[PDB]
Amino acid sequence: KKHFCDIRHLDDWAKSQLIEMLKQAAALVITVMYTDGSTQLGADQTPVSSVRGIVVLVKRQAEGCGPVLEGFVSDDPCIYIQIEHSAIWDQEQEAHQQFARNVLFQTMKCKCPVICFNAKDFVRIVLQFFGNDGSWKHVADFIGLDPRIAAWLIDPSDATPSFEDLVEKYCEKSITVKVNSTYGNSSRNIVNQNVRENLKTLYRLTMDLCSKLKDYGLWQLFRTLELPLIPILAVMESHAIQVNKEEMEKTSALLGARLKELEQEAHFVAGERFLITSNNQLREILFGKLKLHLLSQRNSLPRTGLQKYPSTSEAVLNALRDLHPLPKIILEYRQVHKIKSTFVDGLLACMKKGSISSTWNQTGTVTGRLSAKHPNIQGISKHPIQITTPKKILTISPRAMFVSSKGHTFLAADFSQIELRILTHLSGDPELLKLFQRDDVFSTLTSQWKDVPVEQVTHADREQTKKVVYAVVYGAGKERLAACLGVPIQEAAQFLESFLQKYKKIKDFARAAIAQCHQTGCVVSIMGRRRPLPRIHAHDQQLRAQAERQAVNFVVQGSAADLCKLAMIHVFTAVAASHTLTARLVAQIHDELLFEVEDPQIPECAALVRRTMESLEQVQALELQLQVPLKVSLSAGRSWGHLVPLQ
DNA sequence: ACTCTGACGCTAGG
DNA sequence: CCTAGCGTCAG
Repeated sequence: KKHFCDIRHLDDWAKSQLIEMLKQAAALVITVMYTDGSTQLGADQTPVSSVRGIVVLVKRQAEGCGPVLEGFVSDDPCIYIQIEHSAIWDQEQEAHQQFARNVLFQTMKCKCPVICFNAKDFVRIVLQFFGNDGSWKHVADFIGLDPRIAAWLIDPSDATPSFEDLVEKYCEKSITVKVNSTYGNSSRNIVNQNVRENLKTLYRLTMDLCSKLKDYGLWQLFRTLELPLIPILAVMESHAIQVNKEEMEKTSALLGARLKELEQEAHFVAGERFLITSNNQLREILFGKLKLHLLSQRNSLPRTGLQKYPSTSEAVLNALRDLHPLPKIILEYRQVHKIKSTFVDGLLACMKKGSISSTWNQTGTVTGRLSAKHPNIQGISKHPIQITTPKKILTISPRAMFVSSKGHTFLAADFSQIELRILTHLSGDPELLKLFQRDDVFSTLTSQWKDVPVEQVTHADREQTKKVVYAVVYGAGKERLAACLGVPIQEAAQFLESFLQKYKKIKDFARAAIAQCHQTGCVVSIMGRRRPLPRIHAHDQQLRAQAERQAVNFVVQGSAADLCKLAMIHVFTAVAASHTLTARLVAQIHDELLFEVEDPQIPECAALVRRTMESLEQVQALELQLQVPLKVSLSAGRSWGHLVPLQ
């Protein structure tokens, strides 16, 4: 009515008054309206249509004086800002765009609370709307209150609740919302009225969720760590990483050829034509037909079976690699198929315009880690794999596909052995704490443990030490460890308990974490992220033990996640305030930050990055203090696959 | 013919 | 331990 305004049609004095209102507002409540018109308020999770505009409820008083008559608007008014392009571009569109950008920037820099249901989407839309006028540094300081993220911090198990869900759950009480109205199942007036009402309700819900966050002790985490990350993710989604289409296209062909060769060999040695991609048929061949479990390697496999017959898993197959020529073939086939199918064919399916951009999910996991999708840049092969060309030696690197846009170079910052250091901090183990006080830590760990001083003793042990380290880090077991490393259950158990009896504190830390869980009913990371595990109270001992394992794992994994997010935020903030530095965060591989930076700026930024990241050891606030320093490894290069170390 | 869905399995990243 | 993504297969 008078509560809904198109800012294009405001008189200019009213435009000025509007800007002043946005400056003096108590709270801003924002949702994105699509062409339906639907909203971020549900229940559709991904809009099949595109963005029409942004609706902003301007609250002149926040629930948690004196009358004002503005006269061009009522109290409290909803303003509408058109994002969508028109059919014809001209000067008037330029003008409209100018005022719109001014308003949206006022939304970005305002001193009041800004509540948006999905904040990253909104920030991204605004970021693309600014275009030329603005850079990513404009939105760096934006803090939206995202109720979804709050509800995620409370109950991490459910990643994607709708708005109507959250209202029912955390809103007290009896509030009904109609979020489903669109043009064509109803009028505008209905859509708009419901938008206003639902925006008010959104404010209510957000405030409730904030207080609950304060109750559960999650507030400082929410504000300090989760919220400042939103514009960072939005910026990463607003930038595309160039990739080679030509190269992939070829390689795909090559890998296809090799795959057929391998399929032919497999059918040859198996003694029949089966489905090379079917694990069931291979399961029947290896075991029902060739009967290899029964043969020399009996009980090498997990049991005579996991059930009747063992699995086709790489452990089982590696146990059989001497018995028959098939397992090796299946393995190489799996490797090549993985690379081609996912790292090339799928990466070709993602790209637009010589480049790809991953979608980031903050509420994605229960450990507090980020997840990346379509394509998952966190799951890209680290080590280049070698194949024998069909028709010389052929080398293939998936990470070599991602190249910087000259003139720019990639700058990668890795947290060295961060899980182990977090574990040291938590356990407070004397020997591990002695270990870090610089040069190739895992080797020195291998020596200190094995009491063998070999300068760089066996690489295989370097791998064994790592494998048992992670066997205990993600806890725990004799069986699973055994599966990782190629040795029998007893040997794995002895390796494990040797390690745990060399460092006593770790067992004590684990026991303490389990004790905490059962007591509270959840477990807590360093910065206060909580992982509820009700099955810790379960009478079933398998469930109980599983909950214990999860409890032990979440402390380490979640703490590492906290530190990575913190580093992300601190570096982003550090760069965002520079006269000079253009370095842009491109992606985060969990413990590795990947930047694209201007070629000349390399020494200046690499300084800033390492300085910023290493100082994360001591920070207030929160009362964060680490028992062990954080070593940061820097590298640079024109391609992601090839990065030459720096300093 | 065609496309979905959901249970199950493997492997890469950490 | 926990992700994304690629497979089969039956309905």
